[PDB]
Amino acid sequence: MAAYTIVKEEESPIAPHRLFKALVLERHQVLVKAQPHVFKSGEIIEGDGGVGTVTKITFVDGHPLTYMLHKFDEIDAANFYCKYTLFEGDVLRDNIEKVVYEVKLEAVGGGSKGKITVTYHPKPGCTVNEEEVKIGEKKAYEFYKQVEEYLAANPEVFA
Ligand SMILES: O=S(=O)(O)c1cccc2cccc(Nc3ccccc3)c12
Ligand SMILES: O=S(=O)(O)c1cccc2cccc(Nc3ccccc3)c12
Ligand SMILES: O=S(=O)(O)c1cccc2cccc(Nc3ccccc3)c12
Ligand SMILES: O=S(=O)(O)c1cccc2cccc(Nc3ccccc3)c12
Repeated sequence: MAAYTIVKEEESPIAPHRLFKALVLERHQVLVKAQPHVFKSGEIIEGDGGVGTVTKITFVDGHPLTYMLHKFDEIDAANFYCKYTLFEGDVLRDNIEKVVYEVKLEAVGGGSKGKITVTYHPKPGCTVNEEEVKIGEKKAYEFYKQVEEYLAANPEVFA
């Protein structure tokens, strides 16, 4: 209050159900698949796949960042809908309390329409860097481009 937020709207030739599974439900695992150079493991530490499930993504040894943990706060997996929060790990940078992601997908002929909102939460009475915004939008977005391309040339996967 006030918080920094991106609002993006995208579309890819990939059906929502395949994207929501690769970029949400099994993200922790798909990150170690598209970027084996920068991530060692991604796991669930308690939970199912439902609100309160916590994941852990661990960086490779020669990376500056250390690990991340996210909590699943709202899933409606049928509707392609997720709100999830980066709460812990060396990743955070000092003026931001958490990062809060809200995803909804929808089908669109042969593919997808995502609307994503990423809200950057400063810690008690601090300010949020705008460089981090641009870094957080480039790192998620390339990863999506790697995944898209990948779900594109193997229709089999998550299909
Ligand atoms: O990493 S990605 O292709 O992005 C990927 C994205 C989403 C789901 C995946 C499932 C299996 C293997 C993958 N990759 C992979 C690639 C070559 C060999 C083994 C696995 C998946
Ligand atoms: O927008 S991104 O920054 O990659 C992004 C960031 C965070 C979570 C996302 C979840 C699903 C799809 C995304 N992108 C997307 C791309 C194409 C079509 C629909 C969604 C997500
Ligand atoms: O992209 S950033 O991290 O923002 C970045 C920002 C500024 C300078 C960078 C130099 C090399 C690699 C980067 N990225 C990178 C990240 C992980 C693995 C390898 C390279 C740099
Ligand atoms: O963005 S994510 O989608 O989690 C992501 C996806 C793929 C690779 C990433 C590497 C480093 C940091 C990330 N996140 C991040 C968090 C805050 C600021 C900048 C980057 C990465």
